[PDB]
This record gives sequence, structure tokens and C-alpha cells, in this order.
Amino acid sequence: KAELKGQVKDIVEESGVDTSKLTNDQINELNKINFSKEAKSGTQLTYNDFKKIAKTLIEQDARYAIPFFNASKIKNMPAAKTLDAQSGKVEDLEIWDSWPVQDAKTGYVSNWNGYQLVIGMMGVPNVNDNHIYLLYNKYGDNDFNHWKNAGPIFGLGTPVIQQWSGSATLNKDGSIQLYYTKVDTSDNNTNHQKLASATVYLNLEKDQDKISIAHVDNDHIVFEGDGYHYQTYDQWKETNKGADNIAMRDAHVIDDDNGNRYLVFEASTGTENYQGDDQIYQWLNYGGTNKDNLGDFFQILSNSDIKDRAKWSNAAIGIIKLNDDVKNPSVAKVYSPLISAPMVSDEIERPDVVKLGNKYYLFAATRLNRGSNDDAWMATNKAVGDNVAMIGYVSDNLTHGYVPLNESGVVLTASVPANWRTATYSYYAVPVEGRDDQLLITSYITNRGEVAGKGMHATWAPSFLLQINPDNTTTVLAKMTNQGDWIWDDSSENPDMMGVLEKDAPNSAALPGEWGKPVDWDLIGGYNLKPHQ
Ligand SMILES: [Ca+2]
Ligand SMILES: [Cl-]
Repeated sequence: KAELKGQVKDIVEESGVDTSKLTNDQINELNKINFSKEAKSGTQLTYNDFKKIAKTLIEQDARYAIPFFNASKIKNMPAAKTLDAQSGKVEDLEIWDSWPVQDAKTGYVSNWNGYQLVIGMMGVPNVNDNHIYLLYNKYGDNDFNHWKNAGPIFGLGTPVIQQWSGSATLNKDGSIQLYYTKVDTSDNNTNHQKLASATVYLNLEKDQDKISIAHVDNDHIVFEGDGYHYQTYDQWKETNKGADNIAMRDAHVIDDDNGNRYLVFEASTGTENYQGDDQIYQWLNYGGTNKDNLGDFFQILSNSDIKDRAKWSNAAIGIIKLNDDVKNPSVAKVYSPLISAPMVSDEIERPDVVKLGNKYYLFAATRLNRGSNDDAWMATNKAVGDNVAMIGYVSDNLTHGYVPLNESGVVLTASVPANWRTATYSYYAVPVEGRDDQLLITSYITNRGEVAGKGMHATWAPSFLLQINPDNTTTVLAKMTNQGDWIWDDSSENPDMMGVLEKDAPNSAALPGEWGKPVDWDLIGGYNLKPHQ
């Protein structure tokens, strides 16, 4: 004869559940719930927030849905026909996660001797070929065909040492301070990630409009996790049963007004709030009404895959302060995570902090299929054929105090199937000079590895404007650029890039053959898509 404890008895009664209808098993589970109110790891993406983000995606609301793109206008990047870091030979690469060289305080795209500079991950489709390359164009030149490739930052290499995403800013002497993810795969092919930095010096040949990589100096590891705030590789190795994610990547540089420099990055929580079975019993993780939470608790416990995922989910967006050695930084201070998703997701990527007015806006990309709630993310695939989102938060202070935008944190939601030419990912907001209430959203378009078809390569998306409202909401605007436009300037707007949800329109969001084509095995691609209203 098991008896409910005091606090949980109140919850059960408030929820309209008849206490005498509970089994001993259910009672014993309920008595394990921890009703602590103290947040251990920053602002959380809760189980309820995740459900709300999925529901908002399914609704395909004009406020949040990624705009439709004119599929017929999308081209592979001409500058991606280039020497491949892993072969030394010219091949047709694809390009995905990319970032501009930008001012550390304002985020504005830097003007380097009349050029704009972008660093991006590129490689041959369906090869494990993860390295970073420098791309350049005249500053304010919106023509996608004009970008040129200066080649791989670190020259030729192999899959043993990889470079994944980060950020970059100029030094006073005109070198680039690059923050990137160094990945070592020598230990049973694990992706052992570390935050690294290097100083990159460029040579300009003016009469050829040609930029080359001249010197790479000070290449070293900045941060690998501390174990308390952020999970280390050794901790991950010790707990893994084969289904735990590892993250220490995507460092985004930002300076405060006093010129202290920080990196904001993707990681997992350490022993401050570690993953595990115990997370299922932390009421704070649920984030709905007491009644909603009670229902969620039983959903998790009764479904083995959701329960498994819940035990391993502990994504975090972290922040560290660097010391003042700009070209050769070390860590000065490690903070608690800004955002975390214990019990909820094991992957939140590409964090991006932008200062607008006197507030800090933090955005991140995520694939909802990395979340614990299989029913929620499976519903997004059924509605749209994809499960990607951008989430966002706002704070008065850089290092703490973030509040979710649009209530749940939702900012952008997938609008087309993952295997269409116009699918996007890796959203990255860039500020716009002279428009302090808007951001330009850049992304890559077409998923990697020929999922949209042979010859359909990941490439730079048309960019679009996002309106930021002072009441902690956002709205997608009907303003769109050429592919690969990182700078919103007087000639950026190109309405021809806009797509429509119509099978045979010349500006259809679908290429011929895509409307109705299977996705996720037998789902009809596009079947449940609706005009954005
Ligand atoms: Ca985990
Ligand atoms: Cl490297």
C-alpha cells in the first residue's frame, strides 16, 4: 500500500486525477519527483517549450515559417568548384555552415580593403571531408557569381583532423582572428571536438582582385570543457552507452562595451546539471502547467525510446570570457550555460549573439529530431517533411538572464521537405547597419550528401529579413536577397528569389519532380504544406 507524498499529492489532485485509481508502480514513480525550483543551468528549453515549437512549426504561421524560395533560381556555388583539402585536386564541393568576418561588438560584416570575407565548411558530397575555406567578394557586391575561393585555411589534410564551425573578426593589424572547432577522430572515430583559435594573414593582389592565405599563426586549443559547467570528452567517454551526443563547437565571438571578449558555443552540461535518469524526475524540466507536466512525466516513462533519449539529453549553449591576449587567447572565466535542454534535446547548434540597442539576442539552430519527444518531432515531419527550427532568447546582460522570444523560444520553423532543393539549415543572423530592429537571416540551402538529387549541392541560401520587436517577439519579413548576400544594402532586395506553394508556378518552392515525391520513406512531400497565414 504505497502512499503519495505531500507535494505530488497536490499535483495529482490539481490535475483532476483520482488518487485511488493510481497503481503502486505509478505512486512509487510519482514519489521520486523533485520539485526544486532552483534553475541549475541557465534558461531552459523545457519539454513543453519543445512541444510548442513543434506545434508552431506544424501550423506554418507567416510569423515564423521560413519563406518559400524560388527553386528554379537556386544554383550551386561557382566558387565551390575548387581544390579539395582532402585530395589536392579541383572537385565540385558543396558548402554548408558559413560565417562572415565581422566586428566583434556590433556583428557588422567587416570591410577588409574593399572586400567582404566569409569562412565556410566545404567538402565533396558523401565524403567525410570537413574543412574550412576562405571565400571573398567585393564589399556590397550582391552577385553570387562573383565570390572567389582562397582555398582551405589549413591547407591539405585528412579526416583525422577536421575543422568545424566558429566565427571570425579582424585584428587591429588587419589579420583575421579565427575561432573554429578542431575535431580529432583518431579515437575509434569519435568526433572529439575542441574550441580552437588561429590568426590568419591575407595577401591581396589588387590587379587580379585576388586574395590568398599568406600566414596562419598561433593555432591552438582554447577550451575543451571544465567538467562542472560543460561536459568534457573524458566524461562523455566514461558515461556513453552508445547513444550520447558529444559537443564542444560553434564558438561565436562577441565583445561587450568594455571590450572584454567572450565565446558563446555549443556544448553539453557538466556535473552542474548532468544528464541521466535523474533528469526525468526534475519537475523544472517540464515547463508546462502542473497538469501538462504530469501527463508528460507518464509519456516519458511509458515509452522506451523517449525515456532513453530523455536520459541522455543535455544540450547547452555555453559562454566563456577570454583573456586579453587577442592573437593567442586563453580562458579567463567559465560561466554557467546561457541556455540548456536537460531531458529535452541533445543538440542546439550555431549559437549567435547580436547586440541590438542595449539588449543581447541569442539565436541557435536545431533539428527537432534530436529531441527526446519522438511524438512531437515525428508530427513535424508528417506536416512539413522536415523538423528544423531557429530558436531565440533576449537578455539585458550578456552572460546571464535570457528570456525566450515568442514565449517558447521559437523564431523560425521549417516550411518544406528536407529532401527538396529549397530545404534550409544553419540559420545565422547578421545585423544590418542603419536598421537597429532587423536582422538578415543567412543559411545554407539544399541538404548535404545529394539527398535532393545528384548535382544538387548544399549552397548559400537567399537571405531574408527578420523583424525584432521590443515586446520580445519576432516576425519574418517579405524581403529577400540574392543567394549568398551577407550584407543588406540599397540594392539587396530581389523579389524574383521568392517562391510560392504551387506545383507548376515558374517560381514554385519545388523543382520538377519534387511536388509529391516521398520523404521519410512514404510520406508524400508537400501534402500537408499550407500557404503561410
Ligand atoms: Ca547528452
Ligand atoms: Cl586545424
